[PDB]
Amino acid sequence: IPEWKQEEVDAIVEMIESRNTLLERALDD
Amino acid sequence: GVPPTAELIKDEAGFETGSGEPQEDFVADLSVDQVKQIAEQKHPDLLSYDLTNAAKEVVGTCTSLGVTIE
RNA sequence: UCUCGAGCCCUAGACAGCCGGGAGGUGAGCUUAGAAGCAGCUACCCUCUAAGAAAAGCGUAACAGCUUACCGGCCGAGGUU
Repeated sequence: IPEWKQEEVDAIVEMIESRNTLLERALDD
Repeated sequence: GVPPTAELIKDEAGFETGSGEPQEDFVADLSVDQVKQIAEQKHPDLLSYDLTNAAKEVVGTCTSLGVTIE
């Protein structure tokens, strides 16, 4: 459960509002 | 196109050489506005979008030569 | 080759391999006829960014060139000390 991975999932979700695995994770959110 | 940074500095500095050991031996100086001008002349050479960051790159070669800022 | 223990990494995709990326300011300054990642000395800073050293190793008279770090993909199960 690396922290940098969690910070990325957030950063992605942040741009979605305004790694492929991390993109999908964010989309699901 | 536009000449390199190392040179553009030595012009508005008045000095020709840098320093044998940077940040320990302050040779030249630079005001903020003077750096704003240099930030304009290298827009094509630099990757930064804002003039804010454009400055930071130029400001990133100075102190490593003994170029204090005020 | 067999057996037992400890730590760490892993389906938020690990270890390896293959593909792609390895960018700019800038060939950093100094020194030097020249030195541009890589003779030496000092520093080792910021941009774009998913990465990318003021360069870990070969290579050049010096560039080039070949890759290392670092990032991304393919793959898919354990891997590593």
